[PDB]
Amino acid sequence: LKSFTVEKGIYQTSNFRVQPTESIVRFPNITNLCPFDEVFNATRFASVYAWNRKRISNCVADYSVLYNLAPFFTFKCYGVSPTKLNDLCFTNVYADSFVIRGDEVRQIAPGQTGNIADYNYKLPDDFTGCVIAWNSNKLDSKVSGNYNYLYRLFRKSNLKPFERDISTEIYQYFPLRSYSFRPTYGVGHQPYRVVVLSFELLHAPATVCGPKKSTNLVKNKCVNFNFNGLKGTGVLTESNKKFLPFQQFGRDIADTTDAVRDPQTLEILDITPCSFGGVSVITP
Amino acid sequence: GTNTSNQVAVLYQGVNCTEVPQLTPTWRVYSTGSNVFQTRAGCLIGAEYVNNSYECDIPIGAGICASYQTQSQSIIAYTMSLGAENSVAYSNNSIAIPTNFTISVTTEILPVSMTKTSVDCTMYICGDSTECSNLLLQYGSFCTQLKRALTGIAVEQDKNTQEVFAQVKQIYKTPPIKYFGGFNFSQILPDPSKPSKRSFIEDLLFNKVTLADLICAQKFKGLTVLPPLLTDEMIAQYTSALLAGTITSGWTFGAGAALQIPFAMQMAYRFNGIGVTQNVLYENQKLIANQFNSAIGKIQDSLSSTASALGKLQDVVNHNAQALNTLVKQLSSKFGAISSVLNDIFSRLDKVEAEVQIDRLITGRLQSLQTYVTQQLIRAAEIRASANLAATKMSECVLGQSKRVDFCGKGYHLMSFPQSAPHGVVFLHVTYVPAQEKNFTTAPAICHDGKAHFPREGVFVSNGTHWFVTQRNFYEPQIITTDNTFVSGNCDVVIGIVNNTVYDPLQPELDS
Amino acid sequence: NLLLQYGSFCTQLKRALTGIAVEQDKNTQEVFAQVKQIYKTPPIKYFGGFNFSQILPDPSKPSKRSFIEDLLFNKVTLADAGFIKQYGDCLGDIAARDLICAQKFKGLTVLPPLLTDEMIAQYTSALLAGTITSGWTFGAGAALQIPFAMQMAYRFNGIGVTQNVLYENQKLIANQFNSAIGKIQDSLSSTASALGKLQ
Amino acid sequence: GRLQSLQTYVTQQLIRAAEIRASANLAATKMSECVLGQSKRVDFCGKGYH
Ligand SMILES: *[C@@H]1O[C@H](CO)[C@@H](O[C@@H]2O[C@H](CO)[C@@H](O[C@@H]3O[C@H](CO[C@H]4O[C@H](CO)[C@@H](O)[C@H](O)[C@@H]4O)[C@@H](O)[C@H](O[C@H]4O[C@H](CO)[C@@H](O)[C@H](O)[C@@H]4O)[C@@H]3O)[C@H](O)[C@H]2NC(C)=O)[C@H](O)[C@H]1NC(C)=O
Ligand SMILES: *[C@@H]1O[C@H](CO)[C@@H](O[C@@H]2O[C@H](CO)[C@@H](O[C@@H]3O[C@H](CO[C@H]4O[C@H](CO)[C@@H](O)[C@H](O)[C@@H]4O)[C@@H](O)[C@H](O[C@H]4O[C@H](CO)[C@@H](O)[C@H](O)[C@@H]4O)[C@@H]3O)[C@H](O)[C@H]2NC(C)=O)[C@H](O)[C@H]1NC(C)=O
Ligand SMILES: *[C@@H]1O[C@H](CO)[C@@H](O[C@@H]2O[C@H](CO)[C@@H](O[C@@H]3O[C@H](CO[C@H]4O[C@H](CO)[C@@H](O)[C@H](O)[C@@H]4O)[C@@H](O)[C@H](O[C@H]4O[C@H](CO)[C@@H](O)[C@H](O)[C@@H]4O)[C@@H]3O)[C@H](O)[C@H]2NC(C)=O)[C@H](O)[C@H]1NC(C)=O
Ligand SMILES: *[C@@H]1O[C@H](CO)[C@@H](O[C@@H]2O[C@H](CO)[C@@H](O[C@@H]3O[C@H](CO[C@H]4O[C@H](CO)[C@@H](O)[C@H](O)[C@@H]4O)[C@@H](O)[C@H](O[C@H]4O[C@H](CO)[C@@H](O)[C@H](O)[C@@H]4O)[C@@H]3O)[C@H](O)[C@H]2NC(C)=O)[C@H](O)[C@H]1NC(C)=O
Ligand SMILES: *[C@@H]1O[C@H](CO)[C@@H](O[C@@H]2O[C@H](CO)[C@@H](O[C@@H]3O[C@H](CO)[C@@H](O)[C@H](O)[C@@H]3O)[C@H](O)[C@H]2NC(C)=O)[C@H](O)[C@H]1NC(C)=O
Ligand SMILES: *[C@@H]1O[C@H](CO)[C@@H](O[C@@H]2O[C@H](CO)[C@@H](O[C@@H]3O[C@H](CO)[C@@H](O)[C@H](O)[C@@H]3O)[C@H](O)[C@H]2NC(C)=O)[C@H](O)[C@H]1NC(C)=O
Ligand SMILES: *[C@@H]1O[C@H](CO)[C@@H](O[C@@H]2O[C@H](CO)[C@@H](O[C@@H]3O[C@H](CO)[C@@H](O)[C@H](O)[C@@H]3O)[C@H](O)[C@H]2NC(C)=O)[C@H](O)[C@H]1NC(C)=O
Ligand SMILES: *[C@@H]1O[C@H](CO)[C@@H](O[C@@H]2O[C@H](CO)[C@@H](O)[C@H](O)[C@H]2NC(C)=O)[C@H](O)[C@H]1NC(C)=O
Ligand SMILES: *[C@@H]1O[C@H](CO)[C@@H](O[C@@H]2O[C@H](CO)[C@@H](O)[C@H](O)[C@H]2NC(C)=O)[C@H](O)[C@H]1NC(C)=O
Ligand SMILES: *[C@@H]1O[C@H](CO)[C@@H](O[C@@H]2O[C@H](CO)[C@@H](O)[C@H](O)[C@H]2NC(C)=O)[C@H](O)[C@H]1NC(C)=O
Ligand SMILES: *[C@@H]1O[C@H](CO)[C@@H](O)[C@H](O)[C@H]1NC(C)=O
Ligand SMILES: *[C@@H]1O[C@H](CO)[C@@H](O)[C@H](O)[C@H]1NC(C)=O
Ligand SMILES: *[C@@H]1O[C@H](CO)[C@@H](O)[C@H](O)[C@H]1NC(C)=O
Ligand SMILES: *[C@@H]1O[C@H](CO)[C@@H](O)[C@H](O)[C@H]1NC(C)=O
Repeated sequence: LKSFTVEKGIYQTSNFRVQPTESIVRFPNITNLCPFDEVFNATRFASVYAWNRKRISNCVADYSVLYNLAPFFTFKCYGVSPTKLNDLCFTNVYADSFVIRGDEVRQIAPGQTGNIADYNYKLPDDFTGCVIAWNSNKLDSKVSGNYNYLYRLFRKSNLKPFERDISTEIYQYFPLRSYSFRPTYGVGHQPYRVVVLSFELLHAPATVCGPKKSTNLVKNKCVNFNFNGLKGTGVLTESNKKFLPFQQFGRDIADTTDAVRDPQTLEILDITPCSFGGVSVITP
Repeated sequence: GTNTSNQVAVLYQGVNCTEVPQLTPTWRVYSTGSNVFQTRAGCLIGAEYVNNSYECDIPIGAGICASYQTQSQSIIAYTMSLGAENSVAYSNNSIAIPTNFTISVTTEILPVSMTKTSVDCTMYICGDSTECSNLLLQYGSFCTQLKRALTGIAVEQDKNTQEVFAQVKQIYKTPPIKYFGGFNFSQILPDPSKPSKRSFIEDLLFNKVTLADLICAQKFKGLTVLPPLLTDEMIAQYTSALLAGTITSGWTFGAGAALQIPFAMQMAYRFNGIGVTQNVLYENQKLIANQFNSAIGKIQDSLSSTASALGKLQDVVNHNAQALNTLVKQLSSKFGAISSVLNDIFSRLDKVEAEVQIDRLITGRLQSLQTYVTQQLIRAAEIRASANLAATKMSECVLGQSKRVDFCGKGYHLMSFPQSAPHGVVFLHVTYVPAQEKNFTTAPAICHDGKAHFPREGVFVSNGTHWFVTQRNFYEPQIITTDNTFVSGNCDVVIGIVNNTVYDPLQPELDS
Repeated sequence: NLLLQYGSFCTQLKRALTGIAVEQDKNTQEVFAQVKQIYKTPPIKYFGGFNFSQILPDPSKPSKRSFIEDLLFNKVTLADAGFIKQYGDCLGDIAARDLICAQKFKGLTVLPPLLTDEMIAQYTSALLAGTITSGWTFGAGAALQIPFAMQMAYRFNGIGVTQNVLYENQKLIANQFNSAIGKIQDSLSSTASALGKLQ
Repeated sequence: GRLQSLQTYVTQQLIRAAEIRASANLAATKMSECVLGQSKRVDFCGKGYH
């Protein structure tokens, strides 16, 4: 009341909530490691046509290995901050590794137009993913030019994003050009190894989790829980809901997750928020 | 209704009929039809215009309505009918006097209070989140004034119920002998068979309202419903006390202590209050009691058959739920952020740029909560304006006999009986209606000996040969004497005066 | 596409405006449609010397409104509001810039009322005919016919004045009533600011 | 900004609708009690005895 004197009556003061007791971390128990070492440490990168589309699944992704490597040019991420990538879990991670001159590295971006950016592959505007670059002059640049790599300069139609349309016919001039990577060129004319990671944040049972360790299950008590990156506080009870085998989550009217499937055992847990209410003070 | 048929007419509003037939709706079958009609509201396609007089079924506008009729069933459009044409046979010396009456008990339904709600700001806006609760403190004191407004509405609802129902000071009760002058009151007096001592009509009114999982789903969002102060048994006890006082004491329990009186004499004084002499009831008491019992049975059959008359209370049930289900369903909105779940924004973004996304969600949910509080305040003002009228009708018609025209039922008011209902009150208005008209020839005054004779109360009428004086609201001819007439002036002033002999009762007493 | 993410604001604003639009027609029906049958006056217009020719409907008018109703409709400069202006030359650039065409282009329209003025005038005509030829009897039950002088004497008897006063001063009472009706007509014709509550 | 601009208009229309409904209820009461019958309430329908 912002007063030192309280009159006779009933006054609503605050709200009580049952505080959680334990914190639960829950994750699938895969132990395999990513093919990241088969991507960044590749002996010879591909061009924009072969495009090196690599699927990553059933892995315990440790992005801090990229943090322990000093030689990295850019680590620019959309949708997910790079420092929290170990605290999330992803369904399938797609890696695209290629070599492009340093002038056109900035061209490859969603909503950015260019020659390589439009004529080879676009990036969609809903791209939740990261791009990593490195100036690798030691291996990609060769004496008297590196003529193995071949890139587009002219294409009649702007391609739909993530397409592999390859054509070598003469357009209406031969539209393909070898960039002739030399070690004596300027900074803008140096080859760059660029790897683009695209992840799907869906409701599917995810496989590419972080290095977090799962704990035991606590039922019928107000606890903090973490199911594959889904954080919350509530009571996990046994549910009689008949989940279809393709379904993972269950949602309420207000688009809130109220039923979950455990990523280790195949049981279904109902999440109910802990007991709360208002507090009224009855005084003379 | 989809229960009846599936035919559909389409009204293009404000569009000339030569301009409606690309198009944004994919369907086009109801834009190039063969039943195109032009109204002032727009172009109506799919309904055939018939030029007959019907009352309005589905209102279109500008005097045009629509309905579904066997014209073979189809949707027709017409001009709405105001009513049956009548012509009063006015004349210089013609009057119409009712020779019979009827007793009509009608039903009036009034909302009194609505649902008292409480909203937790922190659980609705953030929901088990610490950093959102820390960020919410920078927005000032909006939650305190929202809680203050909801507390004011919640106090005002109990004030409305206390003002309407608690107008009696002592809880009266009827004697176990239930002979109230031949009138049957068993369908409104309380029944001890039910665990909650309500009447038959009160039980029907409680069953005809579908008053309320949705409640458990909105309970988890910080949206709670407070119980009312007065339970339904207490409201039933108030209505029982008012009914017992009105039956066994008349209007005298409103002015002070209850004064007992037989119901026949009380109801005869109710007739005397509306300009009908009290011998009419003492000559037609059996007929009046039978008509009252028949009207009570008709109300029972109407309430058991059709439940669509209680919609004025049902909206009070509806608007207090439909406004809540919207408030839950606005937690799924993103408001330009990346997600409608705050924990994903916390676990996917760092603290530099997550707060920018979280601020849009906080502002959108705060705006939605303020919108809900504003509509609740407007609806509370409307409910209070209805409850004041309900309290006035209880004070002036249950506790007395109103002379205001059409305030309590059509006709001359005699009685009213209150019944409780979910979030409201129901008045059974017992009124007097004249029934069987008859034509008579009238005159303002009568020349007896060169002096005008005006009636004291009643109307001078003629049956063709003789002249009598009657009451205004009932036909009862009597001999025109000097007792019921008074003398003023001579015969040369009044327009329409007639010649008749005024009897003198003193002259046969001199012949003894 | 960006507005689709903001939720159900548009639905509840449309619901509120639809509720207001229904409530206006309910108000008009509650006020004017109190009579059951459309009564009409007899063709002879003698009512004990009282003159009702200025409030009874005029058959010469196409809208079937009375003289005082014509003055009341002339004093209020009601806009067309766009339900009259349904024509497609509002789209074309004609005349000058119009506020109704601009707010029609902005998405703000006006719906017509359910009851036209030719029906409100018929309700007021029926109420006037019932009040004149039957008194208070048409409010309760059937319309009981009564001479107007006897009805007015009973109106005097309702306020504590005996009924011989009217039968001795009927000509003076009728002349005072006609003079007062003419004074209302002159006051409404001279001054155009009397209806500001509607304006 | 435009959504707030529309909500303010809707709220003011609701308040004016409530005021107009109060005036319409008063007009209905005046039609029922004064046109359809004689009134004994002082200064309800005109100054003087109605
Ligand atoms: C003013 O208006 C009221 C109604 O608004 C009239 O009351 C009715 O009057 C009629 C005629 O007198 C009654 O009809 C007759 O009733 C007789 C028995 O009445 C009892 O039973 C009825 C149910 O049937 C109860 O409702 C009632 O209260 C009584 O307890 C019957 O025996 C009569 O039948 C005869 O006529 C019929 C044709 O109608 C024949 O087929 C039969 O074979 C038989 O010969 C008849 O039905 C009526 O009951 C009254 N109603 C009520 C509720 O009492 C007033 O009469 C009227 N007053 C004036 C002065 O006009
Ligand atoms: C209800 O009852 C009243 C009164 O009873 C009727 O009103 C009139 O009543 C009188 C008699 O009661 C009728 O007779 C006429 O009286 C007139 C007035 O008399 C004065 O004037 C004469 C001179 O004319 C004096 O001698 C006398 O002393 C009075 O001072 C007379 O003027 C009439 O004269 C008739 O005859 C002469 C010829 O002698 C003609 O020149 C006249 O024109 C006239 O025709 C006559 O004597 C009188 O007729 C009644 N009035 C009417 C309008 O009829 C009411 O009529 C009655 N109501 C009904 C419905 O009948
Ligand atoms: C009940 O009250 C009504 C209204 O007062 C009486 O009816 C007559 O009403 C008219 C006007 O409505 C009175 O005025 C006369 O109007 C004539 C018509 O012209 C007007 O009306 C037309 C439409 O009909 C308009 O288009 C036009 O512009 C005019 O406004 C005029 O021709 C008359 O003029 C004559 O009289 C004047 C008097 O000063 C002379 O100077 C002229 O030279 C000319 O001869 C007149 O102005 C009319 O007076 C009313 N009649 C009477 C008898 O008063 C009802 O009669 C009344 N009923 C009862 C029972 O009291
Ligand atoms: C209660 O108060 C009323 C006033 O509201 C008195 O009634 C009469 O009122 C009128 C004014 O409205 C007075 O004058 C009228 O003048 C008109 C023109 O006549 C001229 O010529 C005569 C004769 O020379 C003069 O007396 C007059 O002053 C004018 O110069 C006439 O047309 C009027 O007639 C109207 O009134 C009579 C009733 O008086 C009706 O029957 C007629 O049909 C017509 O409508 C009138 O002459 C007049 O002076 C007032 N009357 C008197 C007697 O003074 C009431 O009289 C008053 N009552 C009491 C008890 O005081
Ligand atoms: C590609 O090859 C390089 C070179 O081998 C890999 O870099 C090295 O990866 C290891 C992870 O196994 C890093 O971790 C550890 O560092 C500590 C301290 O330096 C050391 O004591 C451990 O024995 C271990 O090496 C290591 O820092 C990192 N760098 C170097 C210079 O050794 C890289 O992981 C490979 N894969 C990719 C995708 O780049
Ligand atoms: C009281 O008397 C009046 C005056 O007669 C009645 O009004 C009228 O009654 C007649 C009689 O049936 C109704 O029919 C009409 O008859 C005339 C003449 O025969 C005829 O030309 C018409 O075509 C019509 O058939 C008439 O409709 C009715 N009303 C009017 C306005 O004239 C009245 O009915 C009587 N009331 C009672 C209760 O008896
Ligand atoms: C006042 O009205 C009530 C009903 O509105 C009357 O109560 C009814 O009285 C009858 C005979 O006394 C009861 O008996 C029979 O019930 C069977 C069904 O069990 C029915 O099919 C028969 O037609 C007959 O009605 C009836 O149960 C009873 N109803 C109730 C609800 O209690 C009461 O008698 C009336 N009072 C007076 C003084 O007339
Ligand atoms: C690792 O996960 C696997 C499955 O992903 C577990 O193996 C079985 O999981 C099903 C799932 O309901 C259980 O019903 C079986 O009882 C599990 N088998 C055994 C032998 O336990 C496996 O248990 C998990 N291991 C750990 C250490 O959590
Ligand atoms: C639709 O209206 C009908 C009455 O017109 C309701 O009742 C049904 O009537 C039919 C016709 O004889 C019966 O065969 C059914 O058994 C009745 N009941 C039902 C449940 O269909 C009917 O309830 C209405 N339906 C809806 C959804 O309102
Ligand atoms: C709205 O529709 C009506 C009815 O078709 C149009 O009225 C016609 O207009 C033309 C030219 O103005 C006339 O030759 C016709 O005689 C009119 N028909 C009738 C029945 O009056 C009206 O013009 C249309 N509105 C617009 C703006 O074009
Ligand atoms: C892909 O799409 C383009 C245009 O959208 C079309 O011309 C082409 O034939 C399609 N297929 C391949 C293999 O490029
Ligand atoms: C009424 O409608 C019918 C058919 O639609 C038509 O023949 C008749 O002329 C119409 N009458 C009037 C008065 O409009
Ligand atoms: C009028 O009533 C009287 C008294 O009841 C009676 O003598 C006379 O015959 C009646 N006249 C008619 C025409 O019915
Ligand atoms: C009487 O009635 C006739 C016709 O209904 C009417 O013309 C006349 O004005 C009335 N009054 C008198 C006094 O004749």
